[PDB]
Amino acid sequence: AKRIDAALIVKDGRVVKGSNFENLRDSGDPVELGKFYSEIGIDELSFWDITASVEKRKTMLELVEKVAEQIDIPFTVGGGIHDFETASELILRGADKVEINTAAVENPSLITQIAQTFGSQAVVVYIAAKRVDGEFMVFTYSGEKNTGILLRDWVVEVEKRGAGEIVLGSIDRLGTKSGYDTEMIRFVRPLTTLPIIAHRGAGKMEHFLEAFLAGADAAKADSVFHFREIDVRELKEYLKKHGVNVRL
Repeated sequence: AKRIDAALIVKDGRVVKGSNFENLRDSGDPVELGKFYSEIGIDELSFWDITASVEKRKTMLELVEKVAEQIDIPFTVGGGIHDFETASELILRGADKVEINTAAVENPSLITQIAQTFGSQAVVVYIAAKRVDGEFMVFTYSGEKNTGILLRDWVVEVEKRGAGEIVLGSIDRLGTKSGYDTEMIRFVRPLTTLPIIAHRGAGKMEHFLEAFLAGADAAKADSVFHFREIDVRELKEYLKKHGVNVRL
């Protein structure tokens, strides 16, 4: 089964810019939004925390505790997870998976440490990549640092260190609603046996179809769902109609 993920960008315990589901008590409540999503056909949730501390560590730990109590589908936490101890805390508190990016590049052993303790399934490595002069290049630090590492090298190393899946984010699709980067998905597919999660570019139902054709095991989106540009049920019906094996 191909998987549909909703990403919720979270700040001080709030969904950043809320949602359009007026049927909910509190549309900026991420635990109520995530729960609603799990009931309408979202397969997995991501929470990305952008709390500019010093309340971050605690806001995140409270979020997952609260999410873990209410929601019956898999979830990931990310947003500033920089070391083993931070990952350990979040998982021991009820996160199923942790998402790491920059920390993973500056310490590929961190992947292995999380995987050796909690299982590979608990390690999501977000790979943010961009076209640089003919090459797919890996960028760190909210896409600000050109690491010099080739996408093809990093993917192999990510699997080799024991990551359970890869969120493949196209910096070239940041803020666009014109499609997922299917060329980047097709580039990576033969290189890894891990699940590939497409992120950045979604604007319409057809885009999801394209990403799965390209070899994505999952497709993640955010505001497109939160602002009701795409209905999750309509999406899954559309995908199923066209030969995609989604849990309806």
